[PDB]
Amino acid sequence: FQGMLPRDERRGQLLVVASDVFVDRGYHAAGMDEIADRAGVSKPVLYQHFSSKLELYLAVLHRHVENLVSGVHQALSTTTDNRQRLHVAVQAFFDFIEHDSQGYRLIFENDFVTEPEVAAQVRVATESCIDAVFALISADSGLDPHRARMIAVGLVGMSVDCARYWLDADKPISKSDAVEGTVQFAWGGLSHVPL
Amino acid sequence: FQGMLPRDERRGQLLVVASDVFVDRGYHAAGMDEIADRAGVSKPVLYQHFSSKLELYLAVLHRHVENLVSGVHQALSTTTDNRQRLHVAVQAFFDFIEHDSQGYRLIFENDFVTEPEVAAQVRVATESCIDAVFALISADSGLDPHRARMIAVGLVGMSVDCARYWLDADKPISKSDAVEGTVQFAWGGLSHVPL
Ligand SMILES: [Cl-]
Ligand SMILES: [Cl-]
Ligand SMILES: [Cl-]
Ligand SMILES: [Cl-]
Repeated sequence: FQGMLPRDERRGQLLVVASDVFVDRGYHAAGMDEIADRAGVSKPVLYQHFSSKLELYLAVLHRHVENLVSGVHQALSTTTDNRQRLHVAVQAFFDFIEHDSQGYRLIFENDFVTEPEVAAQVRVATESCIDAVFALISADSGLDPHRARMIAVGLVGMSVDCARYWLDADKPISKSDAVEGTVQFAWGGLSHVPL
Repeated sequence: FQGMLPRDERRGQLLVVASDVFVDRGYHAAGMDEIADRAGVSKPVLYQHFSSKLELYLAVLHRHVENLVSGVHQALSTTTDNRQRLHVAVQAFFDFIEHDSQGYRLIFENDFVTEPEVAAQVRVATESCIDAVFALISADSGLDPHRARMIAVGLVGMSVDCARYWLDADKPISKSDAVEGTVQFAWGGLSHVPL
């Protein structure tokens, strides 16, 4: 099947450059001329790969979303020892936001409100993570769907909030401490906070 | 002291009417003429109490914020048995969002972005709840300030997220079940979800 054929190496390089420009300028100020300039490709070659600035922006957003979502899903498939996969998944999330700073900004601090499809892509990806957690909670607990879904939302939201606090506070503790603190709270709740 | 003198009964009635109009119309479409009309007061009497539509909007927002924030603080002073005050506080929050629907919309679904002071009033009130939780976690645990603050953000955020999910899903379970589910997850974490 053609979906297994080698990835377009030039496409990947163009997305990295486009991500730099979109994050630096914002969507409206960013231009295909600057992206072509910085990619070292002619503007017609850039247009052969991406017929519009919007298609390129959505491709950049998707590359960052897929990086995070695949990392979270892969974490959840490592083990069915829930305490352990909770750490692998929270770790994957902190690893993403620390490593892929442009991705963090594009997903969690998106200001391109003029295009509803951008906010929708963020919601559908967020819902993919909540759905993955909901599927595990439903399967591994006696909670009925309504209760499992509320806890899945609480768990994902609590995780996002701890991480955003840590990153927005300029990393006041190590990433390993921030991940472990978030995991211990998610697993044991207030009842297991050190006394 | 003059701060203990009786409340202005007409002021309170005007705020209830103003809240109806602001929620129904949005800030920009709302007018002092409609508020005066519905309050059964003359427009000069309305202006004797509130010199501008913005002052009236901020007074409406504050009345709703104070309702929630005082309810949360009072819940936290009822008992130092943390498992119990966690329920009293989460209950106070669900009671507010269910009873004070206009307050829920004005605080959690605010669309008046043209006035930065509106978003700031919501943030400073949110921070008052996080600060109250942080003060308890710091005092009742061995967590240092950075770790206590991250957990306080996670706890408040998780609570807001469970409640917003419940309300946005048209209350698929009873408020008592939604409160208890949120409290049990906050207290015991994933480790104590029914098996
Ligand atoms: Cl490709
Ligand atoms: Cl960046
Ligand atoms: Cl008064
Ligand atoms: Cl309402």
